[PDB]
Amino acid sequence: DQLIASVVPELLPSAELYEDPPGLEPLPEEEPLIAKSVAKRRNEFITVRYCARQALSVLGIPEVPILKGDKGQPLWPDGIVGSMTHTEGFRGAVVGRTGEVRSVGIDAEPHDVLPNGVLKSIALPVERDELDALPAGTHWDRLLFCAKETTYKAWFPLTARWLGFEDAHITIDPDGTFTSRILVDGRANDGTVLSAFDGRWIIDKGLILTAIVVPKL
Ligand SMILES: CN(C)CCNCc1[nH]c(=S)nc(O)c1Cc1ccc(Cl)cc1
Ligand SMILES: [Mn+2]
Ligand SMILES: [Mn+2]
Repeated sequence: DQLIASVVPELLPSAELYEDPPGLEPLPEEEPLIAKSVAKRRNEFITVRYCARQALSVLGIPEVPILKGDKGQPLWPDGIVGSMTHTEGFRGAVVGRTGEVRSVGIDAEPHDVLPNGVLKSIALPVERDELDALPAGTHWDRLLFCAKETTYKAWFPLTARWLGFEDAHITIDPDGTFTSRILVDGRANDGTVLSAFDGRWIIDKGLILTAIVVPKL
């Protein structure tokens, strides 16, 4: 039933909530990150971290703040990788151990057409042709944008570098999989080279969820 659980391996616990339940709070160390934020932002931040802490508890990790790094990236405990996402109708998190996976990224979007002008900004010309050839009945433009955001989220923890929308070519398969081919230097922080990712996608509850797990070497 859960969207994230449907697109990541069993080894990576996940948790998701479709509403902001009443009474949640950030941990004291997290409060400065949203002290001057509007209610919508405070709620997505608090609810997604409740989900992340639930998934971390399944790995045996007790309650811990999840702060943000210089490029907005969540800062996980030592030996943990993870990803978080929030959109209207969805808050979710997924975590894993570094001995079991290299990286994970997820992104949730509403299953709707992209806003005017966004596809032109994010898609390579060949991607635009590819999407037009896919079967009718799915918002392929929104799925491409979702998959590209998941691509940067899986990439950043391994490279500490920017990955623009024009820096990767995503190919969507109607069967619930996609591939991301990196078009820039793929040197990773540990000296390895990243060239391509394998992704999974699902559409349910009016939402698109994309996920990439970069597997153990
Ligand atoms: C602000 N929220 C909505 C998140 C969206 N932005 C994040 C973002 N988007 C794209 S397209 N590519 C990326 O690599 C990054 C992360 C990043 C930022 C800056 C640097 Cl320098 C390095 C990595
Ligand atoms: Mn969000
Ligand atoms: Mn998104």
